[PDB]
Amino acid sequence: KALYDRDGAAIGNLQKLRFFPLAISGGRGARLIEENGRELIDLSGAWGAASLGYGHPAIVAAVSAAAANPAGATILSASNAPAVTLAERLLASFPGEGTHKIWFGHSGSDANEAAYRAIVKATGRSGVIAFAGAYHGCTVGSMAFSGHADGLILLPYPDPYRPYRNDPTGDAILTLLTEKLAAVPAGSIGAAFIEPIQSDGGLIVPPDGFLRKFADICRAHGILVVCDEVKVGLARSGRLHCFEHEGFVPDILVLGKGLGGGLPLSAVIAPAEILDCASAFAMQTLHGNPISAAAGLAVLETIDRDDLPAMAERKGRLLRDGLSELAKRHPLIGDIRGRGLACGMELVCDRQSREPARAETAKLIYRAYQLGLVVYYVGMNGNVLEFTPPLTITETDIHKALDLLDRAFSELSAVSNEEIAQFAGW
Amino acid sequence: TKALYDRDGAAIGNLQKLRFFPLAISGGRGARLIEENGRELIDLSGAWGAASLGYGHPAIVAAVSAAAANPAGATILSASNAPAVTLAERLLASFPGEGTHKIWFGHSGSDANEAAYRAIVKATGRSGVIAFAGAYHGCTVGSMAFGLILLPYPDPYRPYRNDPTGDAILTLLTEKLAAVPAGSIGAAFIEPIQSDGGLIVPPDGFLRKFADICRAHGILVVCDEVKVGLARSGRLHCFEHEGFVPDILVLGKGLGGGLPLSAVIAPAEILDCASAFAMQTLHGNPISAAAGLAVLETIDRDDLPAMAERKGRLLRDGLSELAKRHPLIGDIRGRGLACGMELVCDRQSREPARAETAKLIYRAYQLGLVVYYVGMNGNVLEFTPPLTITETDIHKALDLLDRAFSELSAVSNEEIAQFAGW
Ligand SMILES: *Cc1c(COP(=O)(O)O)cnc(C)c1O
Ligand SMILES: *Cc1c(COP(=O)(O)O)cnc(C)c1O
Ligand SMILES: O=C1CCCCCN1
Ligand SMILES: O=C1CCCCCN1
Repeated sequence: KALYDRDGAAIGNLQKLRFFPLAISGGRGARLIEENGRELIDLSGAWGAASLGYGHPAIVAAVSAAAANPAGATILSASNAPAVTLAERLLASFPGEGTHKIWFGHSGSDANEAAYRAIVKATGRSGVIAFAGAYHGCTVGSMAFSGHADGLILLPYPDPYRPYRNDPTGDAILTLLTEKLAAVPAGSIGAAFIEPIQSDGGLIVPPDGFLRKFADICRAHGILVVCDEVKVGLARSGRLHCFEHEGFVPDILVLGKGLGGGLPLSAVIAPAEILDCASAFAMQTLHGNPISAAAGLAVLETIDRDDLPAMAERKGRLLRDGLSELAKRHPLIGDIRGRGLACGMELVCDRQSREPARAETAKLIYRAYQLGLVVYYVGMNGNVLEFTPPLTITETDIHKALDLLDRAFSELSAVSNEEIAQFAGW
Repeated sequence: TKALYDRDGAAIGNLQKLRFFPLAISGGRGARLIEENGRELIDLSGAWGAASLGYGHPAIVAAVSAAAANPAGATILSASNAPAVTLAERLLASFPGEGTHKIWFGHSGSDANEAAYRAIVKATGRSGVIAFAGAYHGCTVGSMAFGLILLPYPDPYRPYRNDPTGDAILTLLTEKLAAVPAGSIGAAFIEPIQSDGGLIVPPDGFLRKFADICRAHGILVVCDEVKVGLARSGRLHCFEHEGFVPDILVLGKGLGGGLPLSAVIAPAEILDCASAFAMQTLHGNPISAAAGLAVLETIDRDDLPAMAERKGRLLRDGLSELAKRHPLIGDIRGRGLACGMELVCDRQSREPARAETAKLIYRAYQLGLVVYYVGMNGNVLEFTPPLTITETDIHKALDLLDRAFSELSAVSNEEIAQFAGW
């Protein structure tokens, strides 16, 4: 009878990543509306896909006009204007050069896979560098180089809070890179996949200067540098593109989630020679469909019009300030990290040992949900709270979210172990 | 203010291009695409079958606008949402079905087929697969994976081992199964009309028989209806023409009526075997879901399978008259508004007329008609228009098609060469 019960009866568990019985019938701004009418503040923004929140007027206007008069449904066998305009608008925002082209997909998973397959096709080099704990996607293609393909080389992420080999600079990781590359035929690696802030590892910001150095090693060895900005892309970091923080430019940019503002849309920006090496090669019927592309353009126009990078920078300091405020009261909070409106809070059993508090995290978000706050956890040990709110979230929503979060830290023990065991999580 | 098609060449890479002619679209209304210059073309492609309701259908506009205005979140991964749930129930209500099956939502047929295969392997441990030569299950690593028993599709127009019944294919199947351990094959993937093969309807009874053999061996029958499902065949589900019910149904293309939306209908045990297993962030998103609902609602409301059956016969009847005037036409085939026309150099030899097929669609494009070719040989014109296409739209496209056949020589080899196509 209830919506959550019906979901359990109609929809298989295969795609479920449930942390609590959240059941939604509506949305407005940064709020989700449960079946009964209860309002929750969404600090997850659907893992960041709701870039402009819910029922944003520019999304509404864009998608309504597109549905009323659609330019076909595909970029495969026809050129259509909404996609071409979006392709140029994405091209404009990327420097460079360039000589760069767009590939459109439905998701970050299909875009990382396309990027990979295009590289191997264009160059003949199938080897891949990727980072341990990396999330590039859940398709057979994009999982092949995600964290736990042949010629896959996995490196530790430069994690300040848990430095590899207890070297805080990351120099040991670059040294490992170097040892790994010479154990392998010269010119055999075609690509290096990089998250500028590592999402699934625990929203990890790498040590300053590391990515630039890593890219320089890559460029010196013929290896194309692929920046996977699905989670942290497009203004979320407080800059239009997250690599703008790291003093390097990737050869390839992968975009997703927030790009569609609520509709399935991803994109690969890659040199022309990579995307033109084949035709009819990586394709799905509704790729570059006009409704998705229209929304994508409404996201970009709104980013520019509202200076959303500047907003995300502002609202992110406000959010991190408040979280530090909570640390001063709650011993579980070991680490606050992030850029713009991509923030992570690591919870630990002891601030010195920095041992992961998995059970408390699960109870926390469950309680948070009961109080009216949607937040999910992420990370290797399930101990990292992830904050990726709509970029249009108001300061008033953030204050309210902080009060509810404070309340959820205090009221955590209320959650029984059997309530938590109802929900498999990751 | 360059040409739209030229702007396309400069911004968008070749990787996903399946281009046969310089079609550049700025609008759509019903079964008509509107090019940049304001010429309306009758769409016989319906975007490879995705535009099931055509362009600007009121039901899609109303549902999409309302969904955009008040979205129940953006995902089904981490929240339950009402539109996704309502649509899941509706799809299960359309299948038999009750309490045995569940729904998994995707973006596309490729991911839906990939999810079905991964779920089966995970649930049953049986990784072995049966599939048909020339099959199209999608264009991702996961969906092009299909260890493998490959069979010829039973094509009445091109029999296997000199057996038009198709019974030699059932015999080969029996041999391959006997040759490999019992319980090593988990799944059989079938198109009930083979799309990439060139819209081939198999001989009567073959698939029913094929399904028996599979169940006899503990093998799940997966019916891939991404192209040909949802009212398109003259029934809601194409397997209803075939006298069997599959264990798993894959749906896509027309399902979103223009948005990306796919679905797997599978036994609960297959879909409940693991969690956080096969998932992408925008899966089950409410804007696609609402669009799926509008499609299912319109199918029932404007009796679209019956309309497809009517308009299909009228289309194929018209093409048989073209065959009386144009010797190129060798076989007209299909169910409902999913039709194929195989073009041959001799009707007895059945030798494929590839070169002439390319010119035909290029020519037809110039005339105001959107239509494409498929098949291993590049000689089968696919007809998959909006289920909404009008009786007037059909007659009008038949005249243009007639005119296209008469004017093939007007299109040169150098014009054909400018477009890479397949
Ligand atoms: C979410 C994500 C993906 C995959 O996108 P989907 O839409 O879930 O397929 C890939 N890479 C990163 C870094 C992501 O965050
Ligand atoms: C189109 C199609 C697919 C794949 O759908 P995409 O959206 O192109 O990935 C799979 N099977 C059949 C029969 C199809 O027609
Ligand atoms: O059937 C088709 C044509 C091939 C490209 C993918 C869309 N679907
Ligand atoms: O980072 C995430 C969580 C895993 C499910 C896909 C959405 N993105």
